[PDB]
Amino acid sequence: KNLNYILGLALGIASVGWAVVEIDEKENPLRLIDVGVRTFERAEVPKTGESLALSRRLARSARRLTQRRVARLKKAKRLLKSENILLRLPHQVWQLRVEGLDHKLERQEWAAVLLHLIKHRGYALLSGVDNNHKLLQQATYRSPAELAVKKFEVEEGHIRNQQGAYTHTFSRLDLLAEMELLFSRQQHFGNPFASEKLLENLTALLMWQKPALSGEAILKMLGKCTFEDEYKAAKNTYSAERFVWITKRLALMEQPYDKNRLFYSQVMEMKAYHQIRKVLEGNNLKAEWAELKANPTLLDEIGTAFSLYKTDEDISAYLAGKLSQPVLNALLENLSFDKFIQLSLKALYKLLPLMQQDEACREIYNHHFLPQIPADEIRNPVVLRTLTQARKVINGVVRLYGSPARIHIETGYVARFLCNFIADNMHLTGEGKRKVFASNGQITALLRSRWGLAKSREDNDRHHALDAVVVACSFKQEVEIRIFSDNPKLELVQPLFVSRMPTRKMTGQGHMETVKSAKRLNEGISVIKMPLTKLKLKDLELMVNREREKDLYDTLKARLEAFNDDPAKAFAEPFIKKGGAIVKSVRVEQIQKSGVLVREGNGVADNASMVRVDVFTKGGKYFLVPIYTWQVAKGILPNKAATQYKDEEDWEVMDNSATFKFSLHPNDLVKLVTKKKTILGYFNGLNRATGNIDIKEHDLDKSKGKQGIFEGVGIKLALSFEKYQVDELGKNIRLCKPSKRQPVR
Amino acid sequence: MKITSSNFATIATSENFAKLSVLPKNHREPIKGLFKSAVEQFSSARDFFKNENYSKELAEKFNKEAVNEAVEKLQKAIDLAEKQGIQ
DNA sequence: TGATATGATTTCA
DNA sequence: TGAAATCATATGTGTGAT
RNA sequence: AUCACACGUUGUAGCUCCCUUUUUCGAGAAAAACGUUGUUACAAUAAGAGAAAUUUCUCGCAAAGCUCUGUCCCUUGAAAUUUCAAGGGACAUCUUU
Repeated sequence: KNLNYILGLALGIASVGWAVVEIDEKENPLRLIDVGVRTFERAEVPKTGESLALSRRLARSARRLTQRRVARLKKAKRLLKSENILLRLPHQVWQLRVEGLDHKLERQEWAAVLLHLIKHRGYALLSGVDNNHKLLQQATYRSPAELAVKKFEVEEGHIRNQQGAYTHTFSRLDLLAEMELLFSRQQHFGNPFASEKLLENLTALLMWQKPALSGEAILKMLGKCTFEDEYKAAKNTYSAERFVWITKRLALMEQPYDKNRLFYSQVMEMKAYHQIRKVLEGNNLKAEWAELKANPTLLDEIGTAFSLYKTDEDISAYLAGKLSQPVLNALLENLSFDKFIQLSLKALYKLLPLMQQDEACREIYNHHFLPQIPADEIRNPVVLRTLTQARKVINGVVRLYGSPARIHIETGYVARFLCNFIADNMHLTGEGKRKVFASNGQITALLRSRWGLAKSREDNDRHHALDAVVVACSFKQEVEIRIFSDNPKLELVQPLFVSRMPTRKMTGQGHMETVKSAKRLNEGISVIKMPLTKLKLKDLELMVNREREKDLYDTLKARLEAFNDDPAKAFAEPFIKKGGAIVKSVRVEQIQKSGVLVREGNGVADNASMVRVDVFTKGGKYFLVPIYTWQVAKGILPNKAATQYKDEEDWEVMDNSATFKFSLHPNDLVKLVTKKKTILGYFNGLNRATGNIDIKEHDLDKSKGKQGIFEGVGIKLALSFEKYQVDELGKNIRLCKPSKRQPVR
Repeated sequence: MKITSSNFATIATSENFAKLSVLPKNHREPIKGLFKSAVEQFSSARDFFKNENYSKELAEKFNKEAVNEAVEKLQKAIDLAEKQGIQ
């Protein structure tokens, strides 16, 4: 019937266990029904240790910065074309900038220096800024450009910064003064194309910067709250700020004005009110602010006007008679309000006195399956993913066996939140007020060790099932056989199968960030400059100029041998070749037969992540067609398979004589049968060169393959290669059968 | 309807945004993107005064830009939605 | 500070 | 003489406000 | 979460150091191509999509999910082993975005 059981579960950074356990009327656990492990990703960047979303955040910030830089460059080009200046700009714009101070600057030169000013704006970093500003207070250095041509490229020889070294950084105001002085001299030097309107537009372009909006875009729209059905009240009104203040005897009403922010001494900041106070006391308008302090309604209309209108005329018309001319003019110079509270102005009027003296709103105006873990309340990503996989396992177990009786947590602000969520959001079939019971695994695991199963945790994922099986005490041979053995039926319900989370996402990094050259790609090699700081013997033997120019190669050999191959110490001093030139980076060849044509085809970068591989068969053979994220983005379905000793130019192409078997995403179950040995595992990766698949054992046993992965196992002579699939509980293992090659978009 | 500086907040409601969610993917995303962008550029059109790096005359010019361009961004989203079945 | 793509180099049928 | 394992090897970064 | 700055890398171009090749003048250099040190500027800085209309906006390395669309499984039933009805899932190329 509807079996009563204890769920149990064992949270983890990258693995959530579970163990269904039999119980009875007395709630003493019995022989477990079946167990399993749900392994997933670490939910963090494995190298850095930061959050997975942080890389996407930095990449999106870089994309936006590049887009806005090229956008402002296009606006500058539009302005220069409108003034008929742009109509291949000179590259010596620093010397041309210095020449702009004395003697008129020609059309193309002036355009080049103005566009350089637009692209490079300015403002470690601060130390260099202050140093350049202090050195800018001298008669000789009339401008940063003059500081760069007469002082930077004499002692250093390079104007722009290099490998950090922010001593050459300038200021936004310094370059603004450069542009102003250049316009002044050019008008003095009879330059027709130096209009003041151009100066104003270019100064606006140089100084414009998108505000740090942050927040949530949902809150910034004007709702209606459906209660009074008029509109939504502004967040920065007096009533709304009082709303969040009253909720968070009569002596406490004045207290928010008694101090700008509250602390432990007398324990929420009334930010808008104190902001208006500071703006009003900024001028000598103390007399008018005294009356505004008492009135709450006037502050309410000020808040609505500033958080609902943004143009000067709008607030001027909305608050014509409610405020005097000077107080209004001073109000519209430092105030900036946004966002809305969840209630309305009339609703706030009704509810504030009664809250002071949801209940006020009331008096004036599923369970079977655990719901989704709230993503907004939980901020840490790894616990979010762990709770997500935990609830997926919970839903699967409830679906398979019915509603549980009690749910216990072994942990492995987190356990408490999960306990509260399960207690207050899931039906459950317990007895009493102990529906959910988390506990510490240390004492429990010691008591379990008295039963003799300790010192068992290994890198294999089946050990994590013990943390969930221990739910019985918060026998040894039975659980040992059920979990560790791969065939409990022939030894003493089902073997434990680690159900790794299917990573069938079709998006990710298109290519590696290090971009190399594709000019000589048809030889299967790429040429990229690398600094002498990290140039070893092998990269020196891979130098492009080995036989072209011998003298540098031999001296580099001697210098590397002199300092015993340490590249940082060997070339910490400026290397001098024949002719007096300095050497910091040199082109070094690298074997690149596979990659992505990037930078509008100019460069090439290595592939970053395989999203899918299309398994095929052709006359008793087996073929693998790798699909990458950049191919998905480009809408390309490849038909060239992985073949050894040949490059992608000549690969055995799947034709009508080749029958599609299945498409493989990472972490999908596969069965491989060959003469040597058959094995069931998860597809982890395809080697594009050797054509082999690095299928990994489901539990990542260390005795099987390299640290768990059967690397380099081939399929070209496989008797049968089939794709398997499994539920999130490691149950119902079966043979899959795709019918059509689904496109990659 | 016709979006102006004053009535910007009366069309750019959350109700219209939640009513724009039933469009097909190829149309909903370009329209919801022009909707949020118009709100973001408009909701912070006075932030140019919170910083002392911009003069009042200069921050006035950036306020006109952050309003006139955000109204245009909202008009296109509504116009496209009117061309669609959302109207 | 680590998964991931993949290339050279052997070992096997 | 191809197919399969094996072992190596590189992989974007630092600064300052909101 | 958000906005900028400084690099770095790739392509191009200028100057610049050393240089392989083809010749010419006649050891040494003028010319041509390629490699390439340093330096500056420009273009790009994911691969790319969606909707309008020389250009604009949004999305584009993450998480969650079933409101919509899909590839399959699990149950159930109607019609000639097949097409379909309904419900429940795993996922996503689908939604928050």
